Amino acid sequence: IPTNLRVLRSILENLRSKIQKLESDVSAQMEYCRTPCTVSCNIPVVSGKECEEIIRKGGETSEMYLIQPDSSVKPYRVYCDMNTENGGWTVIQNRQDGSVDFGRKWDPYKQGFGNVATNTDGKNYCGLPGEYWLGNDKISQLTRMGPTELLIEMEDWKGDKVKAHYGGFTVQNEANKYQISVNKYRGTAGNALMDGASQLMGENRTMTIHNGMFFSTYDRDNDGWLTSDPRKQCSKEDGGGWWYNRCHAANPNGRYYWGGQYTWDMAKHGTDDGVVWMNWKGSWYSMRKMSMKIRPFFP
Amino acid sequence: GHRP
Amino acid sequence: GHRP
Amino acid sequence: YEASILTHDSSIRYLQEIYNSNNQKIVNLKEKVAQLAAQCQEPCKDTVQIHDITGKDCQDIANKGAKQSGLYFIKPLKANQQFLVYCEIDGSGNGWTVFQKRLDGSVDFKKNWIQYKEGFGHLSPTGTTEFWLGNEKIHLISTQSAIPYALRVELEDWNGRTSTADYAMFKVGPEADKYRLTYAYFAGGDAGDAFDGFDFGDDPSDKFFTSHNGMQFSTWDNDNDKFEGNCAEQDGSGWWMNKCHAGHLNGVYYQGGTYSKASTPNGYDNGIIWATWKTRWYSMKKTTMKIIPFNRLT
Amino acid sequence: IEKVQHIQLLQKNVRAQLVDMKRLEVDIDIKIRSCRGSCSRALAREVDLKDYEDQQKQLEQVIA
Ligand SMILES: *[C@@H]1O[C@H](CO[C@@H]2O[C@@H](C)[C@@H](O)[C@@H](O)[C@@H]2O)[C@@H](O[C@@H]2O[C@H](CO)[C@@H](O)[C@H](O)[C@H]2NC(C)=O)[C@H](O)[C@H]1NC(C)=O
Ligand SMILES: [Ca+2]
Ligand SMILES: [Ca+2]
Repeated sequence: IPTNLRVLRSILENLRSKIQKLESDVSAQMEYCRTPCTVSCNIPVVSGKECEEIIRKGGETSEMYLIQPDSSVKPYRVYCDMNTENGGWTVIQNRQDGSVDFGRKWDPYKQGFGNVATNTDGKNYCGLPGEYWLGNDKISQLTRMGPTELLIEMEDWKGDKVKAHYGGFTVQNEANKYQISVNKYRGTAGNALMDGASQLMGENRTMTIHNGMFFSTYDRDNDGWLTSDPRKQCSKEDGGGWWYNRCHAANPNGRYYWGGQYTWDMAKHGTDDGVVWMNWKGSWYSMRKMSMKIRPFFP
Repeated sequence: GHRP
Repeated sequence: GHRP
Repeated sequence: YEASILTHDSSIRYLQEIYNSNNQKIVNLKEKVAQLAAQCQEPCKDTVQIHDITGKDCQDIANKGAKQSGLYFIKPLKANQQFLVYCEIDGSGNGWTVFQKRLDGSVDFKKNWIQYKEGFGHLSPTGTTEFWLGNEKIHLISTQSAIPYALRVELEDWNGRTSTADYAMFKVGPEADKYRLTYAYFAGGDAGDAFDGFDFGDDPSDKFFTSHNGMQFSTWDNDNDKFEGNCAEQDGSGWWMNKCHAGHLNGVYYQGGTYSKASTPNGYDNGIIWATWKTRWYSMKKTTMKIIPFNRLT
Repeated sequence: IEKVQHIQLLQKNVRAQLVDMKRLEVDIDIKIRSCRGSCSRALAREVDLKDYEDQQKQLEQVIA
């Protein structure tokens, strides 16, 4: 009868302390943020329209390179993968350690964000990639230069890898809400972009297909979810800028859960908002590594 | 995931 | 250098 | 243990009070978490940055105001696309466009034709990296309409001694003529004229076959030297080979400067040499090849 | 009675405050790590859901 008061009081005090720990941690991080992290990436001599051209010009090592897709836009930095599947892959998206926040507004996702590359343990060039999103405008311009194939790669917290390859990939411009289109799939990860989550059925599965979807950010709703409640937005609940439908089969720009396994009660909104790819691990497993790479498609 |  |  | 009912009320409120107290602290914590996020949005600051001013070449940029040596984008007249280069700018207002650099042996110079054509290595704002700008770029910079160019070679031994070699009317042709090297004359310099050949006293035509003026460019995968064998391949580098060379700045980087006939597999001297200033078996520690309009040179 | 229905309120007030805190713990871990690519360093730490879960069960053992 009384043990009730006993217990409760015990928890409300334990929690009071948990709040103490957290308040400390947040306060400490705020101090470390008075100064920024840094890098020094000396620029490679060789350059080109994109990584494919650069590798055909002799750039055989994976590192940061400067590219100029077109004489209109000023040259910009990007990370080239020159080893995977014969190289020439231009990374446009990369997740690997939760170092960068992906819950950003529309402008940042348009302009691009994150760290393209970091210094290789004691070296003058940045041979390692950081976590980043290239930028919708840039990604759009790259895919509309000519046929483009997309390579999505991932790995779990145990070290297993799978991949989703798309022979055709295009992203329209801002005026077209960065509309996406993909085709000619193949791989071991599961065709989540075209066929939606294979664990769902009929209507349910269909609303998780990304192919053809527009892009959304928590401050710009363009998802395939008609509602009135300003809080029922895919981008808001699954925290990330993506081509959400209603809502997703794949959430590559989701929240980076350490360890991998997570549950509905850990999620800020109770939704599977992690670095997910349902067709392979379901909606409650966040990948340790996830990335997107494009390359000119030579039939 | 989806939103019934 | 030179190839004699 | 087992308090009285009379205690239940005093206690019942004690919990409600810390519960609410907790919800409050949380409202503020969540808020503080928000303020933190606003501070973790920018990427790490890259130390290396490229300057805004651009032009036909470094001298042109210097003329536009630039004052410090760094990375700049240049676009020669005939150039289809613009490209990044390292400009050296002195107090006199001279802007050199550097196309070759050696200083540590961190960059393998045993590359092929395309690599020597497109360039390799890295560009740094501090000018502390090794690289080869690329034959096509060099060709483009050195052959702008009515703009006579000059070339300066800078050497440094492992004892802090530096020497120079200037060549007036420096020029590098198109790929169609295998990026042939030419110049009007040795403009003087305490490093000596290695491009004029060097008598090694091992034959009568030594000098003739170690001269570089008029020589095309050669790489292992593209032989254009005046030798039945393959200089670039034997010496493992890319250079204006004759049969074979008197000045070889793209050779193998030998630590300490001193090396021998044994050091190499074939026996041939394949180091970073410049005969008119040091022995065949002395590879330089630091090397740099830069160009600038001739009118700018004295 | 008076005192009675007061407890049912705190049981649901805590059951919820637990789920909430457990979430803030995860959120904070994530946000703090997202500073590693921006600030000079990220506070090294680790989460312990165990505690949070042991208490959530320790509670249901009272709402019974
Ligand atoms: C499509 O999904 C909805 C949402 O329900 C959730 O997702 C399901 C796939 C399943 O995992 C449920 O347990 C989840 O709660 C399903 O909704 C159905 O709604 C009716 C109406 O109340 C209810 O009777 C059903 O039990 C719900 N689903 C089931 C069978 O559990 C819907 O059924 C799903 N359609 C599919 C793919 O069959
Ligand atoms: Ca909507
Ligand atoms: Ca030959």
